Amino acid sequence: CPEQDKYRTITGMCNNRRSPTLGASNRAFVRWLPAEYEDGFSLPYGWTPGVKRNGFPVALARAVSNEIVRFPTDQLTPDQERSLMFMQWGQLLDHDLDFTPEPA
Amino acid sequence: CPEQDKYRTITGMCNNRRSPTLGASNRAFVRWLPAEYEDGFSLPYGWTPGVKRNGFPVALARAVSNEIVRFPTDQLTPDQERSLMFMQWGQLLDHDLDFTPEP
Amino acid sequence: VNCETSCVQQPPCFPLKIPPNDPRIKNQADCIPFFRSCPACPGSNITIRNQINALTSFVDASMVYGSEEPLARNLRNMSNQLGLLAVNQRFQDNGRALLPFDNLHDDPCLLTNRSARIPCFLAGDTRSSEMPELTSMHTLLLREHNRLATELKSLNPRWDGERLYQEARKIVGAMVQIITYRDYLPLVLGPTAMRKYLPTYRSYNDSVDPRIANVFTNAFRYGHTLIQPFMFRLDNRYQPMEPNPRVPLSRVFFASWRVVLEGGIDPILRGLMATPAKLNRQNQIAVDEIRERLFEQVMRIGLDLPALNMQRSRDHGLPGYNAWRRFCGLPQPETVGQLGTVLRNLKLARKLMEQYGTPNNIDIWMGGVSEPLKRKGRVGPLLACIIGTQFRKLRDGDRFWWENEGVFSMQQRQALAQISLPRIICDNTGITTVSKNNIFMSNSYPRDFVNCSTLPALNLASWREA
Amino acid sequence: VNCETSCVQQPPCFPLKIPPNDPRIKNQADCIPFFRSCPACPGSNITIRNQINALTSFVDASMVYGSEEPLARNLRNMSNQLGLLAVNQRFQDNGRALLPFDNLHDDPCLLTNRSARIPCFLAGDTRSSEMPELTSMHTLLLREHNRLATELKSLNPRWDGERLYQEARKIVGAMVQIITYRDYLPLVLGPTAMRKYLPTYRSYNDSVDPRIANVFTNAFRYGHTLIQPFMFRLDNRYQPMEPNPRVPLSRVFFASWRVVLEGGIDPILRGLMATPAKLNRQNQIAVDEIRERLFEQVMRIGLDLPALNMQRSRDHGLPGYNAWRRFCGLPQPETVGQLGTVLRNLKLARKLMEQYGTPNNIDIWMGGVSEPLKRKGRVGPLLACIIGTQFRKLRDGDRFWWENEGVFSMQQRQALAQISLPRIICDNTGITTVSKNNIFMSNSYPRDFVNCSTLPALNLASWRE
Ligand code: HEM
Ligand code: HEM
Ligand SMILES: *[C@@H]1O[C@H](CO)[C@@H](O[C@@H]2O[C@H](CO)[C@@H](O[C@@H]3O[C@H](CO)[C@@H](O)[C@H](O)[C@@H]3O)[C@H](O)[C@H]2NC(C)=O)[C@H](O)[C@H]1NC(C)=O
Ligand SMILES: Nc1nc(OCc2ccccc2)c2[nH]nnc2n1
Ligand SMILES: Nc1nc(OCc2ccccc2)c2[nH]nnc2n1
Ligand SMILES: *[C@@H]1O[C@H](CO)[C@@H](O)[C@H](O)[C@H]1NC(C)=O
Ligand SMILES: *[C@@H]1O[C@H](CO)[C@@H](O)[C@H](O)[C@H]1NC(C)=O
Ligand SMILES: *[C@@H]1O[C@H](CO)[C@@H](O)[C@H](O)[C@H]1NC(C)=O
Ligand SMILES: *[C@@H]1O[C@H](CO)[C@@H](O)[C@H](O)[C@H]1NC(C)=O
Ligand SMILES: *[C@@H]1O[C@H](CO)[C@@H](O)[C@H](O)[C@H]1NC(C)=O
Ligand SMILES: [Ca+2]
Ligand SMILES: [Ca+2]
Ligand SMILES: [Cl-]
Ligand SMILES: [Cl-]
Ligand SMILES: [Cl-]
Ligand SMILES: [Cl-]
Repeated sequence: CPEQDKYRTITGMCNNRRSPTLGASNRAFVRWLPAEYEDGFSLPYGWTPGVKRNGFPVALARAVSNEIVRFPTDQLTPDQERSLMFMQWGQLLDHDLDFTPEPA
Repeated sequence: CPEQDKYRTITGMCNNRRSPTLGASNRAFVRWLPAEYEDGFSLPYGWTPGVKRNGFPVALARAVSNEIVRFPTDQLTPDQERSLMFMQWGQLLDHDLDFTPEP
Repeated sequence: VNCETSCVQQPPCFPLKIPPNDPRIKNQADCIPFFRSCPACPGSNITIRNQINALTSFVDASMVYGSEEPLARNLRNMSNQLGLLAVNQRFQDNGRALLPFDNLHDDPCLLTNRSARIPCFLAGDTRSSEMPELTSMHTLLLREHNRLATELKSLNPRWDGERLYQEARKIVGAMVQIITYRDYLPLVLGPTAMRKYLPTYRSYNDSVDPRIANVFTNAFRYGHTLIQPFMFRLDNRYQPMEPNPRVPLSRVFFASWRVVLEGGIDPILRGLMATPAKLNRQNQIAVDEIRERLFEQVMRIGLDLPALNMQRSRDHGLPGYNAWRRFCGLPQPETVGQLGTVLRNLKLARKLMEQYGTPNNIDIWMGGVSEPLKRKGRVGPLLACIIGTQFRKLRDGDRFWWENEGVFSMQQRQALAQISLPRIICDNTGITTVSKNNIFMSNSYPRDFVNCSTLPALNLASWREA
Repeated sequence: VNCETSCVQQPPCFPLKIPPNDPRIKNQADCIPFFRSCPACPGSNITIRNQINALTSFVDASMVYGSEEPLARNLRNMSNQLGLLAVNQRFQDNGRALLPFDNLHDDPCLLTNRSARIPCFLAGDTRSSEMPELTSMHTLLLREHNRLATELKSLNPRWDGERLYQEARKIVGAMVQIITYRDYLPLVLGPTAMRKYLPTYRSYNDSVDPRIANVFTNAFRYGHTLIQPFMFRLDNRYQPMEPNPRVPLSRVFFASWRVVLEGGIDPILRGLMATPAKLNRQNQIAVDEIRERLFEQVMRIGLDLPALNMQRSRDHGLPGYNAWRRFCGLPQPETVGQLGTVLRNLKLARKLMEQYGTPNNIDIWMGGVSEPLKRKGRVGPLLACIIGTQFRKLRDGDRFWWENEGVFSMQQRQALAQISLPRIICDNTGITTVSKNNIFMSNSYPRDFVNCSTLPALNLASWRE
């Protein structure tokens, strides 16, 4: 890192001088809790048929969605205290903060 | 991880059921602080000639040892309240806890 | 294997299986496509698999300027010394700048309307064309940069392009920080959690880790609960605009042609200011436009975003509801009864137990959005904790935080405190009537609206160099 | 490579360069060899480089039983159903078991005595032959396991090999835990930090991360300040024992021949009990046997352990003194005078500053062992915090912790509280007089010694099915 800068770098490199990559792009996320995988290190829960998580069957993501998230569109409730702009800024902000690449 | 067990596995696998590798052997150390490398991710301080750490020249490890740690053996102060067995158990215990492999 | 077309579970595909009696997908041989996130350390069996963030975590408007040199460069107009961002050379929006087009190998925007032939936009972040509402915000910020750069030029004629770009970028970045922390986060978190997780700034702390935590990439997805099933466009009188004032969202994804060929960003920005968000409710969590029909127009099948959210948390090896509760210092319900108390809702608790068997296993997103919302906020205690914690690190751990001593002058800080998203909208569009502060609250025209003339502009005087 | 013989800085080599006017190494083109630790993710330019732990973090006597399945089998005696650990077939120690010999490709022990041709030992951990005092401790634990399995066999004739092995292994693991947390840690940390970092055990908490922290592999090296420059060997009378009563440490490293051919483990165990540790003092930090002459007999040049410690912390990307202070909630001295206050030693502070320019840059080991010692502890506030924190995690995060419900029965727990290192030495050696509890404090014969017959044996009755 230069001894003296003036503006952010593009990648975030050098924001933190002691540990220059912190907040920089194309680095691993930090973890706040240790990861929990079927095999403890890489396979996601739901990967192997019949393999329970912590004593119980893993529920299909789609199924939870069907049973808990689904609702009739006509019941929709307008927020009397939030504009749609409140939604949109969240997504714009999300996109300043993280993007998780996956394979093409 | 088996649903019921009775003894440790040899490797430490499965001691923690939710995260079965924790404390198991041949895994990465945990960090309590982000690491500090000359290049931010890999090279050790003192690697590149002239590259300063946080605004100051990196001190040769051997010089610090020479200038700070070195003393005359005949000045040695025996510990009146500790046996040499206190040193030894520390090493033995260390060797229950961590070994960092190198090439 | 191709995760796009195959339902075979083979790295790197982790496809969602279909339950019996699914309301939409009747074929159980079918699946919802899913690629596992890239591993930080490919192949390792020594390292606990982790995922990658391609963006700078700092709130630095990298969604405008990019997060990598080559791209940041391409986004810049380098035909001159005006420090501008490149704008579209083929189309304009009532005389105003649009985003340049990108040159994707597989352009999904082109697919949304074959004859229109409008490709996706090129911006700091790759998702700018995801929905036109998002595109309009990106386009707004682009305009503001160049507007800023044009003013500065007038003030400091001797400033070269590099200097003009940086100074304008530095301002846009602060604006984003200000809107986010002054105006937005308080309405996400509520005043109580706001105090708790974001106490009064003091100054830069170089020991605060600014990285995005893996769990945040899922918890900040709470936003999906706010999504309306239509894109809403209004005219200059804030009335429904023709053509098609209420497009189902399933027909706006990647539809950049609507911005270019159906009236630019004005009608969309007005739609955003004067239409209410969806309210998250324990039996009205997220709409079928994203639950049944995400990206319908560009994928072999329609996606379920909430389900994806949940599969993604498993892919990322995130602990369950209760571990996070514990992390946050919140009680961890063990029984259906105890969960009912946390949720003030025994029916939902029952449904969750029926799905998961234990609150230990509830997926963080699902658990997050299930909790009753905090007063004057739009998340429960769990998500407020996770979200609040992240943003404090981004603030206290950012050496270029706008209030940090030495970054801006005192006078520049005073000038900056004057900015707002509504002003920014007045200065870069044909819209002359906008939301009252707070823009994220105001949602009823004309009750919550004012004339642009009532709002003071950003005063760039203190940027003058002798 | 070759890190053993080149001074070219080429990965994985990271040799220590020699300062002008070094007191030992006059060749300015020479250097002290050094290998960077293996990366957890080799090659990656995405993950911040990190290092690997080959061992189980838990206090489970893995240095006795091994941390990997194949090794753990090779360590077992499987000719029968007695669940014993393999013992040496070539030699015995006045009729007591010795560790089996290993079968190394490149064996350093052989180098310490050409004519003797005695190879390194084989144990749970590969460092067992590093010094005969360490070797003696391993051997001690080897016999104790066998003693327990043997006694369990009498109690429970129907138990097969696997059962006796596991049951004895579990006891040994519990002893290590008890000696460590009951007798050892309190004397490391001092009573204040003992209470702060190791409050009374409640029970297993499965959200407590038991992994070893990178900084710990470096900070626990405080022990190096306790090392005496000789190996002391005493006789049944606790008098200096011929032939060589005081062997310079640079001639015991990897000297497995001394154990096999110079009297076994008793004289070495007596020397440990009745010789004081070195005391760490701010102008007497570590001795030249380890600083000038480490592994002298088995390498082209003598190593400098304290310098190694510091090169290793940089290799590991470890933050400096002040960051660690801050981590621990301790004030961070910015200036020489402030550093002088923290150390209560102005001279030392000036030396450190001369070397590092800023207290932010002081290597963790150096800064850690520089702090004045806590009352009735042997580390300062910084090291106590790091050390204390690590051991609380190993305890609270260990599902098989000896006090954890379901692990042992109530009466078994009661019986285990009777164990002591002195007793273990009485049970597995020819020594009949040993140290008073606390063995780590007692160090003067005969003031601090008792007859073995006064110490109660571990009662195994409640292990009977
Ligand atoms: C803990 C501890 C380590 C780190 C072990 C690991 O994770 O690998 C350690 C290191 C070493 C090293 C490696 C030097 C390098 O970094 O290149 C050597 C050569 C060595 C030698 C000796 N040590 Fe030590 N040390 C740790 C702890 C302790 C303690 C704690 C109480 C004592 C005592 C001790 C003693 C000795 C020793 C005595 C004969 C030798 C030789 N070690 N250690
Ligand atoms: C933050 C955030 C993410 C994760 C960012 C990252 O990749 O690190 C996210 C994810 C997604 C995804 C990916 C789903 C998967 O895991 O496969 C899609 C397809 C998607 C789509 C839309 N989202 Fe979302 N989302 C994040 C945050 C938000 C917020 C925050 C308030 C809102 C609002 C929002 C809205 C939308 C949206 C609107 C048109 C679409 C389409 N997203 N997101
Ligand atoms: C089991 O041990 C763990 C760890 O020592 C305990 O969990 C921890 O509890 C603390 C206090 O509630 C949590 O601290 C909190 O952190 C959040 C997030 O930063 C912060 O907002 C709060 O101010 C608070 O400091 C900590 O995160 C949490 N750690 C983990 C890993 O979950 C847990 O309480 C213990 N269980 C029992 C019964 O003692
Ligand atoms: N990770 C992710 N993905 C999305 O779409 C998929 C997408 C990825 C790349 C470019 C365009 C579109 C999102 N939409 N909103 N947030 C998103 N996050
Ligand atoms: N990491 C480490 N290293 C040592 O020596 C080097 C050594 C490594 C393998 C086998 C024998 C010797 C130690 N001696 N005491 N603790 C040690 N830790
Ligand atoms: C660069 O700026 C000039 C002046 O504004 C403009 O004419 C030109 O179109 C710009 N180039 C791009 C790619 O936007
Ligand atoms: C595609 O764009 C053309 C040109 O604006 C428009 O007339 C047509 O309706 C669009 N396609 C659809 C399906 O709307
Ligand atoms: C900087 O933040 C860290 C992390 O929370 C903390 O240790 C330290 O006390 C903070 N310093 C100040 C001055 O707040
Ligand atoms: C195994 O045990 C038997 C009986 O105690 C003993 O004779 C034999 O030598 C042992 N083998 C090893 C390798 O220790
Ligand atoms: C090697 O060991 C033998 C005993 O076999 C001993 O007589 C001799 O003195 C030793 N040699 C050295 C150099 O210590
Ligand atoms: Ca950013
Ligand atoms: Ca162990
Ligand atoms: Cl996380
Ligand atoms: Cl660490
Ligand atoms: Cl173009
Ligand atoms: Cl043998």
